[PDB]
Formats: sequence, structure tokens, C-alpha cells
Amino acid sequence: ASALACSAHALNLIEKRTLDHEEMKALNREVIEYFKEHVNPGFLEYRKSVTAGGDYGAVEWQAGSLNTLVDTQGQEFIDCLGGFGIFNVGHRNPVVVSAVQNQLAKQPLHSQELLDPLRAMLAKTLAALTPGKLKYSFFCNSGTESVEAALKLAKAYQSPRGKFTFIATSGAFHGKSLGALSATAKSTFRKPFMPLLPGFRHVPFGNIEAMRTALNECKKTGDDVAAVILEPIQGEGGVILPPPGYLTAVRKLCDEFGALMILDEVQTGMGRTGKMFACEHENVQPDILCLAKALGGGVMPIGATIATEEVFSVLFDNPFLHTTTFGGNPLACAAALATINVLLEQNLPAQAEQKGDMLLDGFRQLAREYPDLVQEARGKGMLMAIEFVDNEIGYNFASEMFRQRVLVAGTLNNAKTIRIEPPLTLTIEQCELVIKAARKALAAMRVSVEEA
Amino acid sequence: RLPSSASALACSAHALNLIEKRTLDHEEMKALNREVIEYFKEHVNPGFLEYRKSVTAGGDYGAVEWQAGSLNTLVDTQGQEFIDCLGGFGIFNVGHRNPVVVSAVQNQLAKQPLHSQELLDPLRAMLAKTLAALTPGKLKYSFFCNSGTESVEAALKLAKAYQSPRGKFTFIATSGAFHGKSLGALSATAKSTFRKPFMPLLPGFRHVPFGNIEAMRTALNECKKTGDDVAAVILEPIQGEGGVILPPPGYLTAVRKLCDEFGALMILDEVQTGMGRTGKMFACEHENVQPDILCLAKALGGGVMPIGATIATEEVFSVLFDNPFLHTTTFGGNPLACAAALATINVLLEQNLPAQAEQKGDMLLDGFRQLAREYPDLVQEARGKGMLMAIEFVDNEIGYNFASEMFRQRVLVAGTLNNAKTIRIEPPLTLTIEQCELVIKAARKALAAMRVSVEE
Amino acid sequence: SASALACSAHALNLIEKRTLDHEEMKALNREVIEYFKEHVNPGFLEYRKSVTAGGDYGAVEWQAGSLNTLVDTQGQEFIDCLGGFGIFNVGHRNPVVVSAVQNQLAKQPLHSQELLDPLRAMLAKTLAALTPGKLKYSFFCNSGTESVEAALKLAKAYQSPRGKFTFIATSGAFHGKSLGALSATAKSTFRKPFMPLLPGFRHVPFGNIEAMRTALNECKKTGDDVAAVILEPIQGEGGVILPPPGYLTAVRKLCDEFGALMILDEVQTGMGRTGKMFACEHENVQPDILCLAKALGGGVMPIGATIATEEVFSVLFDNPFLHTTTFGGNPLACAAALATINVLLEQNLPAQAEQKGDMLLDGFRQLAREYPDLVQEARGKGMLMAIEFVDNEIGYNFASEMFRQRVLVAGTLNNAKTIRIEPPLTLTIEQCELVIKAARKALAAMRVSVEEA
Amino acid sequence: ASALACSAHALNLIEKRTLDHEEMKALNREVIEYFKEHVNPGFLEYRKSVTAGGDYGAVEWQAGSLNTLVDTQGQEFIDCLGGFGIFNVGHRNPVVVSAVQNQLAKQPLHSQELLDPLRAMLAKTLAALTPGKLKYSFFCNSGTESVEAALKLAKAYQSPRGKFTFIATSGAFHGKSLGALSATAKSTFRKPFMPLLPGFRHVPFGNIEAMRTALNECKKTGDDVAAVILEPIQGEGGVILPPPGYLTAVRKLCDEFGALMILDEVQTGMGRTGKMFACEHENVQPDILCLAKALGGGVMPIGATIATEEVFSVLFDNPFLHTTTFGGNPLACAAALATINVLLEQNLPAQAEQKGDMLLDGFRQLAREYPDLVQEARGKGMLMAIEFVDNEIGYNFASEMFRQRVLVAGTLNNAKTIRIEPPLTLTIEQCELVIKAARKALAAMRVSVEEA
Ligand SMILES: Cc1ncc(COP(=O)(O)O)c(CNCCCCN)c1O
Ligand SMILES: Cc1ncc(COP(=O)(O)O)c(CNCCCCN)c1O
Ligand SMILES: Cc1ncc(COP(=O)(O)O)c(C=O)c1O
Ligand SMILES: Cc1ncc(COP(=O)(O)O)c(C=O)c1O
Repeated sequence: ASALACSAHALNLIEKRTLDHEEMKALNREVIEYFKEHVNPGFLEYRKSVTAGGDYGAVEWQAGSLNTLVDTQGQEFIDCLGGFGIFNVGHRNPVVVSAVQNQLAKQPLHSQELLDPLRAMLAKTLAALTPGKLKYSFFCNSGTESVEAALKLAKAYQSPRGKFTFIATSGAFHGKSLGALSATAKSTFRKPFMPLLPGFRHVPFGNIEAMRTALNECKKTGDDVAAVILEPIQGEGGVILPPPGYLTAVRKLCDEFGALMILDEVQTGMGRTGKMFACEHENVQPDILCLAKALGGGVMPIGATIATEEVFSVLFDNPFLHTTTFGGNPLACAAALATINVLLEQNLPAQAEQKGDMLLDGFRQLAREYPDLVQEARGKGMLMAIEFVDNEIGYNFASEMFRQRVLVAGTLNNAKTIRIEPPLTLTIEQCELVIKAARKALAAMRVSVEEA
Repeated sequence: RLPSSASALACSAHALNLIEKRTLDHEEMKALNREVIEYFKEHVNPGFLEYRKSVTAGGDYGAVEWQAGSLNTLVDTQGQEFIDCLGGFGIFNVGHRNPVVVSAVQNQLAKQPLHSQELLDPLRAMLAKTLAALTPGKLKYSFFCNSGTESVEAALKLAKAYQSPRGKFTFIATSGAFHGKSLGALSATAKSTFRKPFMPLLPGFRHVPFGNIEAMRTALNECKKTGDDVAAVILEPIQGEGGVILPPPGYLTAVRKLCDEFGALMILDEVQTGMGRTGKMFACEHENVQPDILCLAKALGGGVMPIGATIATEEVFSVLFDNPFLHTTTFGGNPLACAAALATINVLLEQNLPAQAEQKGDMLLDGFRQLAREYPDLVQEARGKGMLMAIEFVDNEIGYNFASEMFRQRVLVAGTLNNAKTIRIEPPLTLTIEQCELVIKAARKALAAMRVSVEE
Repeated sequence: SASALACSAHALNLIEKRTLDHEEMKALNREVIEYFKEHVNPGFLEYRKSVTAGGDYGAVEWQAGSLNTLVDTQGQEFIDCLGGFGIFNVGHRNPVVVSAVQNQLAKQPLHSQELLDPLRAMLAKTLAALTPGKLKYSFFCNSGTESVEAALKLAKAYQSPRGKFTFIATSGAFHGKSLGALSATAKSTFRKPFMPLLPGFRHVPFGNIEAMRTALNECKKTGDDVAAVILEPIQGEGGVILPPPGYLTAVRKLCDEFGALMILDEVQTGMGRTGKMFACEHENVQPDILCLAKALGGGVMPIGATIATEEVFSVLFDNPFLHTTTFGGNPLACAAALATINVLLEQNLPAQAEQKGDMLLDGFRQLAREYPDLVQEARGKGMLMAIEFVDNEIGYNFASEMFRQRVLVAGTLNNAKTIRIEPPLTLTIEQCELVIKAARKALAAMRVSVEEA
Repeated sequence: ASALACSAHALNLIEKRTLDHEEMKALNREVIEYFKEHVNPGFLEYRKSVTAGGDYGAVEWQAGSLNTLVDTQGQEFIDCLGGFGIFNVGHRNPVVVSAVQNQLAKQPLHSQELLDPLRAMLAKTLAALTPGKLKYSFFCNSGTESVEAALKLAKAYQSPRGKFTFIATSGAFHGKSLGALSATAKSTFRKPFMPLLPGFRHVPFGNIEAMRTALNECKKTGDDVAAVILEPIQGEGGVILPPPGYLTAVRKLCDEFGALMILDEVQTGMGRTGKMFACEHENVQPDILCLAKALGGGVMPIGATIATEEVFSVLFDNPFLHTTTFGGNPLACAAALATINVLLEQNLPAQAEQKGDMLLDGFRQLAREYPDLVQEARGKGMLMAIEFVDNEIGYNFASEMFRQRVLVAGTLNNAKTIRIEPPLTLTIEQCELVIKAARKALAAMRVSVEEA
């Protein structure tokens, strides 16, 4: 089967909007086969360990509503995965789609030679949106690129000052490209690619005592710290809330040593935590702020790295010191400008706070009833996780929830934990259903384990 | 005009309003251009305004890009229309707002633009099938991402995961090379000014002259001797940002044989040369070389979507099977980017645009080389392959003069990141024959103007 | 500006001269200063004046006086409370070591390095029997920093196939100045100009076991597992910093728990200085690898040893050329070491080190009370001691004042002005009392000096 | 036994000038035992592979004459090993022993606080002995310490100028401490200890274009080369002679790129190649010269790093930046000064030119006659090598030479090669004996490869 035939077969599929039964049965086996032969057979296996029966091979087809997804069989799922923090303003949010639609009619990608208007507008808007002295935005295409940019700003500012050491925390996830992977803390994700960047070190998350010692020792030996990088709340780490006061203490510690503070809000950002940015909870201003995922409104890929003029100015003298080819393209800018408008207009952060309190209270109730299965439920706003007693019970919860057409999934740096990350637009009724779905799942799990 | 003390909501409202405008008034344009410049100075980068001043004359620096004109042209806020010989630096291979491409994206946007990353997502599966079929020999598996630097990051990681257990950690790249600006790709990238401020980079990255098989062999052999064995060699088939440097005949074939001999992986960076630009779908098809890993981006997104693809043999890509989360990316291979790439692949094959690049590139280069002969006064030489081309001038200034002059004649050109004497000529492969003649015409006109400028 | 031959000739005649009348003395001193400036390091002249009075800066040393003194070219005798920073544990020209070196010089000073050399095998036997527990094999080299290099290389060769590559040291630590040792050495000013050093060296505060556990734990979580931990039992160049009781034992257990190797650096604390033969004997702690030098050469030869368990050292068995050095374990060096071990054990010098050390520290602690004026505190263990002063200048003055009194002391590399007191373990009881009397008059003069201003 | 006991036995053995046949047997038995149990069992296996059953046990006991050694069984060996380049003025050279004795009577080790006069004298003498602008000496204890000082000198000089990279050559042996080992090029000596110092690269020895390339590529990528380090003739590499003009072109290349040139003459130095320093064959002045081995007259361990005032001055403001504890002690200096006197008085470097040519004439003659055994013979002054067809044949030669009481040994970075590296004081008569034995060895070797 030649390339031309495949693209042709592919374009027709793209132009369909519904599938008759045989078209659907045929599409499914294609997708599985091609996943096996040309994507990654191991994904099919993972999907199996977290589902029951032929559910593993559920093929997704379209958005059903703001908060639901429909597979090729017409089956509709309430989305509690949120694409791991992407779909904050729902699937195919009308305002974001319209913005992207309109801009596509003019220009989707720019020449990168001329001044592009929306980059300017998104930079102005993010300047306005962000705390304090954060003034300048570099645009890129992803969370990991966003962090690459932050690291490079820190390096360019700090290396002429003789500081080269970066401190991150264990449990941290910061991206998978090799620069970001150097801060990313999970052993498994790191070792096969060593050596990574030199001069990266890790302290326990949420522990200012340990961090203070890290910086002190680095100073004594002339390996002075250039920057500290952390998530305000560790995402892939299993939704780990630092003790109240931590972020502020990290901020003070960085001030004292003249280290930069990098906040990775790729997952906590754009309202997910009940505020626009998680750092607004303790009102901490980083020197550099990393955004992505939800910044594209569920429609476009985009990352943004926002820093003070003091830091960002290292890119002024030679503007080509850091670039990327698609970064801040018009479609992506359109999407993010829409998203920002939607979040503020509909006060989605406050909604995240209220829906989050509600779900977590529900999950904490269920935790009380099933301590044979559940360890604890935790979270802030619409970033939640349920930790289970062990991995297999976790994988069974995800499976039982999928069976009830509610999408959930695990976290990258914590195997016992299932995240709950719905769109901030999840309705009150859907919230209750998600609780009811979790209850049935736990009851079923009791039976399955009890007999076994 | 929109206040300094403006709420985020207000800014977003203002911006959403502008997005909805199909056409700009004169006084609307005057206001928008003022905002954009101001916000560039204050929120993007004041330096990029300074740069634009150095490749334009007078007020041209403030040119604000506004929309596609036709397939091969762009229109600024003033309504001025430009023939595009820049091509988003290798992006716009099938023109601006290519109908088939825009169509696919639009169609996919109606279903689901971004995926959950949990369920099996069909356009990923399909673009992987398509690419496996579009690529030489044993290239079978694809990883999808959002840019060329991500494509290269994935390539280096694949090599690393494959070679690490075999005890090999060293990477060989070439001077002049450009592979990205993320810190991993940047280790392979070769320009001193893009690298130094960010050192230390990845350890164990070394460089040899591009085109020099003996130099490479010496690198690999010496690394073998010292127990610093080479994991992979990474190179472009033709150095783009280096200034369109073509290697000697058989070099790629030779690099392949050299990699086979040493047990190194061969990575080909076709982020710029790929998707038909140099006269074939992939530049490695000119010598018929099969790399172990092939990097794609830029033009793969049809000039509508951002996308990167990293494609490898099953033998190499299998390092990702036991643990499919070993390497991931949030947005990678999302439905929009896939639809865009599938459409682009279809367009390219259908209209035989790789063959068009050969012919239109042959025509253009030939005319450029002719201008080179007539104006040795200003021009060092003209080189290229398919629609990837360069004019090298005798100065640095002359090249900026030429850029400035061509802009004045509403033809878009720009310089290369690793060569300050070179102006690239990188038009859509859909550039009409008429538009070619105009380009040479403008090139001649500019060279003439530049000649009399000296004689002031 | 003579010829090389002419220069060497002059030097040989000087080497033959055992006495210098007033004529030769001034010519010599003038030469030595001039050549230091032009061919050695003009900066040592600056430092020396920095810690001397008037024309004390130009004190050219000439020969040993007695066990515990040095005489300069002007016939000025100094009591040695410097000890070559831990070298002269058995005094200057100790007859038993001097003799053993002459006897060996008469036979063979250096060896072929191809035939089995007896004194290397004998010394290894002797150190096996002198060292704690499973410490069995010895690698011989020429200096403290060389012995640390061998120790890093052993740990590396052992832990590399086991997948561990990170090394933990302590701040305040000093392990040598060759670039491998320098990676574990902790003083910023000694390290910075020579970076990048070896990757994967990290530092925890000395004496803080919870801090060390966190570092090992975190390195583990991220897949940068610690191969080894290196430390001095007592930090020397750091300023005689004593760990809390049980800390060394806790480091041993922590290492045991993480499967990291323990490297104990006793280059300075070893050969009796702290009251035992090895400082690790106070708590009965067995390192996997133990480093020795300085005093191991009896004050006559340069030598270092790196001693390890058969477990660790066996990495060198299959390829005995994997780690070597050219002069390492030569007959002269071994002869000196064997004589030194004999003198220490026979004359019970570590027990003496305890007694004299206590006597001296008492003395300094009393002076500390009488002069909070000038003295922060005095601390020590055995004959490894330090007086810490208020100012770094107050202290330069103490050193400079003691020098006028023909008592020799000097600073410590890591800290700003702490004076180490590291006299031969053979300091007489009477000499001890003179050192305390001198310290007193020095502080007295310094106080008067602070007024009168 | 206790440690006191052992030390006592050892001090009795040291005082013994000669051995009873039973004392000899007991000493030999105990030496092999302690080598096995306390030194390295492998070195005993190594000796076996280069001796004929039983000879491996030989325990060396004393210098015989100036050019011979005597084992415990009174067996006397002509020394063509030279302690791998140590014994240039013979064993127990009377002028060197005398010097060391006399200084030992006064003060063997310095205080490191008072100015020690022989340090001054040796640094003066070295400054006189060295080419051109070489002026300042740092004294240490070995070749590898000498290379360490050289690397640090280059580092302290070049790091403030933005240059951190080092170029060495394949085949190179520069020492085994971890800084020097970073330059030392033999795979087998390097891998188990990696990661070494970052930024060390290797080009092939004697290839000038490959070095221009490496220097220029490093300039291009911003990894500018701080120093180039090389032996004038690779020693452990198998006596590898660069083409005429190579060394000088390397010096000019360094000038061109502003890299410091470090010449490692730890083995080639002090007369061995026919000149006092091998760099004198082409009148090259490095920025930093490294010396050791024979610098201590075959009596003391000593190393020296000599540099231009321009380079060495990096240690002037803080003379404590780089030290070693025993470096430059009166004994080592006395030995070094005596050795310089002997070599100059007796015209020994020149003797090495004549004797080397004469010995290489014999070996070249033998290579003609035994092409079944010998690939080629080569040398510069008294630094010679015989390359055989196999590693095997080489081992056999070393063994046959050992039976004949002529001591030779292989080279660390070359398996087919046997070094011939005698004192420069080797007599003409002994030169003829060495050639006779080599001839005999080859004969036995031949007739015994034929009974196979
Ligand atoms: C604990 C410790 N470890 C290593 C060294 C270095 O010894 P060296 O023989 O290579 O110099 C030392 C040495 N310290 C004092 C510096 C002497 C020069 N003033 C040590 O204490
Ligand atoms: C050229 C060269 N450079 C350094 C060294 C190492 O000096 P060392 O005094 O630390 O050993 C050498 C020495 N190699 C021969 C020793 C082999 C084992 N007997 C050298 O040739
Ligand atoms: C905290 C954090 N940082 C960075 C990233 C990298 O994002 P991407 O996968 O888009 O590169 C992620 C993705 O999950 C994340 O959760
Ligand atoms: C060959 C090559 N590789 C990689 C890149 C970088 O990819 P991106 O700019 O999309 O991150 C470029 C960009 O010009 C390129 O030409």
C-alpha cells in the first residue's frame, strides 16, 4: 500500500463525521494494527492493563460535548482525564474554536520574518495576566520546550555571574527533552539517556530545610546555584501539595542566594488550581514562569516562558540566541487569547475551586468507606488524585471507571495514583455522576479482590 | 491605545476583536502597527525590531504580517503583497493556506482537534502508516512531536537508549550544522554564538568538518581507541542554516558505510531538506541512503500546523516498546497536526511537487548563477538543490543590502543563522513559473540598485 | 645567570657544606630569596612576610636541630609546632628511620618495578596487620593526593559495573589538589579556577548524618546512585573540626545501607597523630578504603598508601596494570614506613600523643579564657590542634609573634586564620611548657599591640 | 603476626647485606605469599606470562654494578629495562647517592614554611637547563603529579580566557591519576573509571592536519582548546616517532590558535633520546614542560612542571592554589641536582645518541635475520623498541632475555612491543652482551616455534 493511497484513505476518514458499523469495525482493526506496526505495540499492552476486554482498543473519534468524548462506536465518556491538564475550558470550546477558525482564514503560520500581530497581543495579554514583574514572553510549542527556554534564560543570565548549578526536586516532572529531562526527577525516565546536563541536583519536594542546605553547600564549594525549578504542585509526581509556606520560603531562599526562581506551571496553570496560576495562592512571583497544556485552550499546542525584564533581557542583544520555528504562530496565539478570555469571563478559576472542593470531598468520603482499596484522596481545585493501596488496585479502578464510560488515567511519577483532572467546565450533574461512578467502581473492586 | 494599565480580560477582548476583522482600515492599520511595535519593544523582544531595521530601509522594518494573499504570497497590514522566497524558512512547501491542507485541518477541527492521549487515536496511526510507506527501506516506526528541535531530541534519545546498554555515549555532528535550540539538540548544533552562553551542554558531543569523510572516520576511530566509542552521527543531508552547503557526491553513502563499520547509528536531520524541497521527497533519496533515524518537521505540517516526526527502524525504535512512556510529549501527534501532515503528504505526491522543485529550482538557480556572473561586483556565488538555494555575497552588508532591496521590491528573502554572507532563496514549491521570472527580475533590479549605491 | 652545570655544581658544594659562616650565609639567603622570586614563586615571599616580623620573612631553613627543632642558616633554632602539617610525627631525622633509609640506600634506593621487590611485600604485610578488620591489600604511591586518587579509582572500578557513579564528600574537606582529589576537596577557591572537575561530586555538611542520608536518598531516587562517600575522620585543613561522637559509625552504617563504599582519608589524622594509630580506631570503624601518607614516611621519605578490603581491591587483580605509579612503593619509601611503624608501636607514641595533646589543649584553652580579646576558641584531639582567633589579622600576628620566639606555627588551607598546632609526637614535656609560655607572651604582646592604637 | 612483629622482621631484613641460602628461600617464599595476599596476585600471574617457569619468582635485592641488578639468589642482570626510564645515570650512581646522603644528614624533608634552599637551587638549575622562556618550576613526586600540575596551570591560565578543552593523542601515556588519565589515551586504562574530565579529545599522534582540524572545529563550536598535550616520542605507545617537523608544527599550531603547548617529557627527558630534552632535537619550546622518572637520578621520586612566566604567574597571587606536601623536599632536589650534574659532566645525553644508534644497529640487523619473529626495530637515542609479529612472540622474547640475565619488559599501550631502555651509562661491552643475548633469545625462540 503506497503512501499516496494511505494519505488518500486518511483524508477521506478525516472528512467523514460518522461511521457505519463495517466502516467502524474496519477502522478499529486498522488503528490497532498500525499502532502495533508503526506507533508502539507497548501502548496497546499498557491500554490492556488498565481496561477490561476489548475496551483497551477504544478508538477515539470526536468530542461529544464540552466535557465528553465519543469513541468510534458512538460511546460517550465523561472526561475526568482532561488530557492531563489540557482541556481546562472544555473540548472544542466554541470561543476558542471560533478564534482559531477566524485566524485560519487569514494566516495559520507566520513567516517568522515580519512582525506578527498576535504574538505581540498574547505577550501584552500575558504580561497583564501574570504576577508582578513578569513582563516578557517567549512562545514555543510544548511544556518541555517551555522549560528548555526557562533553563536557557537562567543559564544565559547566570553563567556570566559564575553560577551553573540547577536544583530541582525528586518527584518532579519538567519535560522529556534532554534539557528538561535533566531537571525531571524520575529514575526510569532518566537513566537510559545519561549522561544528562551536568550540574543538576535534586532535593526533596516541599522541604525548605533540605533545599537551604543544598544551596549553602553549593556556595561553599564554588558550585553556586543558578536557579531552583519546581512545580508549585507536583503533577506527574502524584498531585503532591507542598506544605503551606513552602513556595514563599523557596522565593526568600532564592532572593538570599541570588538564584533565579523557575515555576513550572505547565500543568497547574490556566486556572486548574482554583486560581489562574497556582503561585497566586501564596502570592509568589517567580523570575521565570512556564506555561503550556491548557494555554492552547484544548485546540492548539503551545508553550510560553514568561520572565522578568531583568532576566529576559539576555535575549535582546542577539534576538536569535533562542528561537523556535513555529513558536507563537497565529493559530496558537489565537487559541491562547481565546482561552484567557474564556477563563476570565466565565470565572472558571473560581469554578475550579468550587467543583474541586466538591469532588475531593466526594473522593474523601469514598476513601473513608473503602480503606481496603484507597490510601487517600487529595488535590487542589480541579487537580486531584486518588492514591490506591497498590498499583494493581489502581489499574483496576481506572478499568472499572472506563467501563462506566468515565475516563481516568495514572500519573507518570507515581504508580499507585489515579489522577482526576476534568475540564473546569464539568457540570454539577457530571460531578455527582463522577462520584457515583467512583462508588460503583470501588464496590466492584471489593468483590473482585475479595473473591480473589 | 489599549491602556498600559489594561486588565488581562480587556487585552484578550481587544485581541479577539482584531482576530475577527477580515480587513483593516487605514486608521485601523496605523493603530495596529503602533501597538505591535510597542508590544514588541515592551513584551516580546526589542532586539528583533533592531534586526528588522538592519535588513530593511526606512519604515519597512515595521512591516506587520497580516494574511496569505495567494498560494505563494503574503500580505501586510497595509495591503502590500509579497512574493515569498523565504517560505517560513522551509515551512511553506505547498504554499500558504493550501486548500487541501486547510480543508483537512478544518474537517478535523469539527471532530476533535486535540486528543486525550489515552484512547487510541486514529490519525496518529494513519500518519505513521503513511510515513512508514513514504520512507526508504527499514524506516517503520514514528514518534510525533511539535517541532524540529523536538524531532532531534527524540532522535538523540532513541540513539542513547539503544546505544547506552552497548556502552556507547559519544555523538558526532558537523561544524556549520543546525539541529535545534533545545539543550539536547543544541549540543549537536554547531554555531559558537548559539552554544557558549548555555554551556555546559551534553557531555561527549564532538564536531568534524561537513563533507569530510576522512575527518569523520578519524573521529570515530580515535573515540574507539580511547574507549569513548561513538553512539551516533547526526547530520543534515544539506546544511541549511549553514548557508546551503552541499556535500561532495557519495558523502551520505560514505557516512552510512562509515556508521555501519563502526556500529554507530546514522541520524539524518531532514527538518529543512525534507517534504520535497530539494527535488525528492527526502534528500536522502538522491543517494538512496537509509538512515537509522530520520528527523522531520517544518514543511510536514503543510504550513498550517506545527509538527515534528522522528522515524526509525524497528530495530532502533524497539527501545520504546517495553515502556511506551519512556519518551512522550503532551501534544505530539494530535489530530490537527496529523490531518495537516496527511494532507501535505497527499498534495506533494498528487501534484508531483518534488519534481516541480527540481525544475523550478534548476530554473531559479541557473538565473541566479547568471546574475552571479554579471555581478561579481557584489556576488560571491549561487548554490542550491531543488528549491533550497542561496546567494552568497562578498560582504555582510551587501547581503543585507540585497535583503533590503528585495523587500523594497515586495519579494521576501532572509539570511541564514550560521552564515552572515548568505541570503537564502526558499520559496513555496508551488511558486508559479511566472513568479520565478519576477523573482530573477527583482534579483537583477536589486543587484543593479546595489551597484549604483556603491558608485555614491 | 650561570650555566646549568655551573648551577648544579654550586648546589652540590652547598649540599656538602654542613656549616655556614656569616659570609656564606648572607650570600645564600640572598640567592634563595632571589631565586624564589625568579624561579619558584614570588608569592610565597609575600605570604611569608604576611606571617612574620621584620626580617623573619627571610628565614632560610638549613638542618634539623634535635627531634623537635629546626635550625635556619643563621643558626636560629626553632621549636617545631608545625610538624610539616602532619609529616614529622616521629620528629626530625629520627635515628631509627634515618638508619633504615641508609641501610636501604646502600642496597637499592629505587627498584626496577619488574622483579618482585621485598620491602613492598613486607610493608603490605605490616599494614594489613596494622589496619582494622578486612583491610588487607595496599597500593603504594608518593603523596596524600595520590593515595586519594587510588581510592577514587578503586571505588570507581568497583562501582562502575554496579551502575553507581556519584561521589559524596563533605564541605570543609581537603583530600588533595590533583584534579581527581580536587573534585572531592571542598574549598571553593581551590576548586573554581580548575572547573570543570570530575562530574557527579556532591557535598554534604561534615558531621551531619541526616544531611548525608538525604543526599544518598535523593541521588538514588533519580538514578544517580552514590558509588562512595569520602571523608576525613577529623577535618584538618578545615580547621580541626571534630565530628560528633558516633558520626563516623553512622556514616559506616549509612554506607552499608545504600551499598556505597566508605573512603576514610587519614592522610593527616593517621600514624598516631590523634591518640590512636588511626583516628578511625576511636570508634572502631572499618572503612572499605583507607588513605595514608604524610607521617607514614617518618619525616624522611615521601609516601602514600591506599588500603582496601580484598572485596574492593580485587578489581585490580585481573589486570595488575590497571592502576600503577612509577616510584610507588620503592625500597627507600618502604624502609622509612617500616621504621616509622616500629618507632610508633615500640615507643607508644600514640599514647604520648593523647597525653601531650591534652596537656597542650588545656594550656590553649586557658589562654583562650584569658584572651577572648584575641581568641575565639582552641580545640583539638591528640596532637592535632587548632587555635582560632577573632580576626584573620590577629591571627597572622600570633603566627608572626610565635616566629619571633622561635616557635614555628602556620595556618590551615580551608579556613581563614585558625592556627594548627601539629608538633612532632616526640615534643618533650618541657618543650610543651615552652610552647604554652610562648603562646602566652605572644597573646600578651598582641593585646598590648591592640591598645597603643 | 602483630604489626610490631612484622616491622621488626622487616627492619632486620633491611639491615642484612647478604642472605644465607635458607634466609633466601624463606624470604622468597614470604615475598611471593605477601604479594599474593597483600599486594596483588595478578602481578605474580603477569610475571609468569613473561618468564619461564620459576624465573617469575625472582625477588630483586640490590644494585650490582652501575648497569646491573642482583636478585636474592645472587643472580646478576644487565638492566635494559631502566626502571621504565628511571635509571638514566645508572643504579646507585655515586654522585647521586653522595648528594642524597649529605642532604639526609642535614634535613631530608622541609617544614614547608621556611624558604628551603635546594628548591631555589633546583628551580634555578632547571631554568638554566630548559629552552627559551621556561623559567618557573613546581616540584612534585611523580610523572602523573607533574601532568596534573601542567593541566591545572593551563586551566588557571585559560579558563579566564574562555578556553576549557584539551587535545591529546591516541597512543599517549600521561599518567593514571584521574586528571592525567583524562589525557592518557589507552581504552583499557580509561573505561572503568569514566566519567573522566569533560572536554578531552584525541587526534592521532604524528598527524598534524588532524590536529589543525580538531583545533579549528573546537574554535567553530565555541569549545576552544585551552591546551595541547603530547610526548615528543610516545613511550608506552611503543616508541612512536613523529615525522620530522611535526613537533615544531604543533608548536606553531598552538601559537596560531592561542592554546598552550604541554610537552610530556616524563619518559623522554633527562638525556634519554640523545638530547637532554627530546624537544631539543627540533629546538621546540613548550609553554609547560613535564619531567619526572630519571630527574631523581634513580635514587629519589620527583616530578617537575616548568612553565613560562606568562603561564606560571597564575600561581603568584595565591601561591597556595596548587601544592603537594612532599614536593621539592631537600632529598629529592639533591638527587635531581646531582643527576643534572652527572649528565652534563659526563656528556651522557650525547652518549645516548651514540650507544642508541649502535644498539639499534644490532637490533635492526637481527630484524633482518629473523623476519619470522621481528616486525621491526626502532628508536631514538636510548629509547628503543623491538616490535614482534605477535604478543606471544614478544612474551617469549622477554622470557628468553630473562633466562640470559638481561632484563627487559613490554610497553603499556602496545602488546607486540618490547622496550629496550638501558641506563645511558651502559658500557660498550655490555651493549655487545645485550646484542648477543637478543640474538641467542631469537634463536631459541625460532627453533621452539618450529617444534610447535
Ligand atoms: C587529609 C588530606 N588528604 C590529602 C592531602 C594531600 O596530600 P599531598 O601529599 O598530595 O599534598 C592532605 C594534605 N595537606 C596539607 C597541605 C600541605 C601543604 N601545605 C590532607 O591533609
Ligand atoms: C610520558 C609519561 N608520563 C607520565 C607517566 C606517569 O608518571 P608516574 O611517575 O606517575 O608513573 C609515565 C610513566 N609509565 C611507565 C610506568 C609503567 C609501570 N611500571 C610516562 O611514560
Ligand atoms: C509539570 C510539567 N512540566 C512539563 C511538561 C512537559 O509538557 P509536554 O509533554 O507538552 O512537553 C509536563 C507534561 O506532562 C508537565 O506535567
Ligand atoms: C535542520 C534543522 N533542524 C532543526 C531545526 C529546529 O527545529 P524548530 O526550529 O522547529 O524547533 C531547524 C530550524 O531551522 C533546522 O533547519
